[PDB]
Amino acid sequence: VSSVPTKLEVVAATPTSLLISWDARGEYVVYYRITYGETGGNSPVQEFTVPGSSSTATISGLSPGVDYTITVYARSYYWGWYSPISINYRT
Amino acid sequence: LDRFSFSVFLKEIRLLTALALPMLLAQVAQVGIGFVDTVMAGGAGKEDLAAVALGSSAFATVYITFMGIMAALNPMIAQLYGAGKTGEAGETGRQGIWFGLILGIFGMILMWAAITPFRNWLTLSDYVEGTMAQYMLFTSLAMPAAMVHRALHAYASSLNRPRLIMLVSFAAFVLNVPLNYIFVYGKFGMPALGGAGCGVATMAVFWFSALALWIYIAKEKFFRPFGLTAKFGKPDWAVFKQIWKIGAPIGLSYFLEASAFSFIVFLIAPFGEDYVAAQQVGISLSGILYMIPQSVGSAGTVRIGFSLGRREFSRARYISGVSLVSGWVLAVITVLSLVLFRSPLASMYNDDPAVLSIASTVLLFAGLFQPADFTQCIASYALRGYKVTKVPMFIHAAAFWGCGLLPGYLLAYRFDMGIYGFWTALIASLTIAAVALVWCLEKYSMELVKSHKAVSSGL
Ligand SMILES: [Cs+]
Repeated sequence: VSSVPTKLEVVAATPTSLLISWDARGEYVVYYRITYGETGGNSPVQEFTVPGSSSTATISGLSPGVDYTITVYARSYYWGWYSPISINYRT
Repeated sequence: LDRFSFSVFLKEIRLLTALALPMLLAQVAQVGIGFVDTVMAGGAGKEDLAAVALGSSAFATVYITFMGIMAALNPMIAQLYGAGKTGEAGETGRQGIWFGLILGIFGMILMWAAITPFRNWLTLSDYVEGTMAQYMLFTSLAMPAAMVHRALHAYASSLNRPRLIMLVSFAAFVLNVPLNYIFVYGKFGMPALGGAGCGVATMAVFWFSALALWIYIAKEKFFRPFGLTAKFGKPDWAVFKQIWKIGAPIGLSYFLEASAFSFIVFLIAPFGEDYVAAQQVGISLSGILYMIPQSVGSAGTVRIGFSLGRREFSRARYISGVSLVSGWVLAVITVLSLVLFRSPLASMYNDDPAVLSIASTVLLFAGLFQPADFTQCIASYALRGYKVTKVPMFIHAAAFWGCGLLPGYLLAYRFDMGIYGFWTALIASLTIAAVALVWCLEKYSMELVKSHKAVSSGL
């Protein structure tokens, strides 16, 4: 019964790849999943995944300048998910 | 091509409450050291051929020029105050305090090579020489620039809520002044060498405010990782090689006002002798309370670099205005009492004796350059001072001197009372920074869009 990993920031890319520098005030039980898609609808979503207060992470940003959208995922108390949050700003 | 300096004004919301008032007590402790200074200019007057500064404002050559490098960390350590470890901000705060003694032993070794003013090509106050008890201020005071670099590395780790240097560098001066005269001639004391020994005495208190550092791993959690300050990790270990190009660009750009020392001191001795050398009871009143000015931003230059790690992207660079313009309030509302007032009968015969019977063709640049620069490098103390951007900020300055080459031979070739007339394209050299820079402070607080890549969050 709650809301998201509730900060948003991507400072720079390495405009192949990209940094994703977001909230993590401790964890909870602790866990993060992080979506991995464009906003294209095609090129399936994939998955990165992290631990501690570690959504403060970074991508394999394979493909070029194209619009990319990606979310991260609380995990806590119930081995399930305590809410997600995304922005979408690319290369 | 009307404004390629984009969305100018806006550095405003309700910022009336940007309170970097303890970033002025970063330079009210700097009146505190700027001011032993003369109490041995006029302390070594006991000795009359103690004109003694004869090195001391041509030693503060490889002080303030290596200084730049060192006061070039203020980012490094403010910026990682939105990280966590003052001890990897301090493994730097050491690796530099290595520097702050490594370059400090060049301060201390290049000073050696120094001492051959036994040389000539033009007029007095730049060649002559029979009696030099300067010989030794050149060393009893040029041996310090080692312990004097760590003793600036010091406030380059005042960047995070203390001005416990205003604490020490005030009890510093006062311990020096007593001690200053002990050598000029003194007590039990080594009581002899005085024309030099004001300087052995001053440099005495460097070494003492070098451990006004040591004495402040004291009131809270550490900044002491002075384990072996060594380096190697590649061909040459950075966090060191890193300070490098926050270094070269700083000093070599403190090497504007370093030729503004072979400009302002190469226009007194054409046939212009008299009140053209009293263009310095003037321009040392630039220095004087240009410092507390200027250096609000070389004190502010924290609350900007500090607040880039503390991930507030232009919640700093649009306080890089609200402090740009706040002593800029007094940048102009006391360029008022600058072109206004003069050396009256409050000026007896102190820092460079010449008070009763000369001209005011001296307050004629107390406006020229005065507020149209005041701030225009308190820009850089938030450019550099914020970012990388001294890289060629450097070449900020390759103009404010090369733009001011010909407003050199532009008093000597003049239309009127052109005393302030080589302060021509050197007050116009010197407000093509009202552009060049605060040009990159809106390429630049417009990189804290590009950088701030998500605009806010949820609840
Ligand atoms: Cs200056």
